[PDB]
Amino acid sequence: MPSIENFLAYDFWQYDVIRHLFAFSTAVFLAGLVYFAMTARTTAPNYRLSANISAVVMVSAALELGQLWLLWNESFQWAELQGSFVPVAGERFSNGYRYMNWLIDVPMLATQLVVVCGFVGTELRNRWAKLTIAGVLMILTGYVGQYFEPAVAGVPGYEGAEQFWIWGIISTAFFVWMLLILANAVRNPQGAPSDEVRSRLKFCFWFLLATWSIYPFAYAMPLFAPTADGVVVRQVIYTVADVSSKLVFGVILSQVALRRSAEEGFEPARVA
Ligand SMILES: CCCCCCCCCCCCCCCCCCCC
Ligand SMILES: CCCCCCCCCCCCCCCCCCCC
Repeated sequence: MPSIENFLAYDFWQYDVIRHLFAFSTAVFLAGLVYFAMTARTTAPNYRLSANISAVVMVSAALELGQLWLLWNESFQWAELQGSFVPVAGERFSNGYRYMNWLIDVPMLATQLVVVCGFVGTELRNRWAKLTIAGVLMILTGYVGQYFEPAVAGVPGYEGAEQFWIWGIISTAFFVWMLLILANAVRNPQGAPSDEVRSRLKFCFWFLLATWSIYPFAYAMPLFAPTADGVVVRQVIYTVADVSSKLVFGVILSQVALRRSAEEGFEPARVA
């Protein structure tokens, strides 16, 4: 299961930029941990779970991008005569590795939105269950599709390009199911939210839809049969997706949770 990244040589700048993307992302998610810990204390008990879920996603994402940093360093070797980083035999890098921790990220990011919508008990657990089923199936089917991206990129000797489309389209169907669950949640918030909260919950849904939509775009980059430069672009695309979907979304959602907390008379949330 080699990703397109494995079949290319990288000049120092290309290799070093991608290395810094993984490292910077890891650092930013760890820093996010501090923000969510602090915000949790100023959030009403009934919405505090959302800040706690953001912390879980920060740790998941730090290990995700940390593994990519390690695999990137291990999978390529400096060739002095070429003045490039070249693929090491037996050591394979794949974006595919990031799919494992999506099994945490995807259901949790979706569920925390449902929490701030004000769903509790069975109503929350029914939605969490459906988002987890849809999310796991989305990721597992997507994983099968990306397995064949070399054939899609026209890497000599590689077949099964049709699998990329078959499983890609299956995954997209599961994505749409998650979006419809979440659309229903933000349209039907619990309690008596202000018009401002109603509007901000809808903003959070569309922000999730926008940032999540970057992942199928990154999945599709092998269609563009990229050079080392195209791979730099792809890993920048993933970095924008990761930081925006996990940390920026988390911060925006935490601020809606603070507003709901304040509206419901939680003093520490009003003071903040
Ligand atoms: C106002 C509240 C007090 C401030 C709390 C800020 C503390 C920082 C956040 C706590 C997280 C620490 C847990 C460490 C585990 C990190 C996992 C490492 C993954 C590589
Ligand atoms: C190449 C490095 C990329 C770093 C990640 C870039 C992060 C992009 C942030 C996009 C979203 C910005 C905030 C959106 C506006 C939210 C304001 C509150 C609601 C109006």
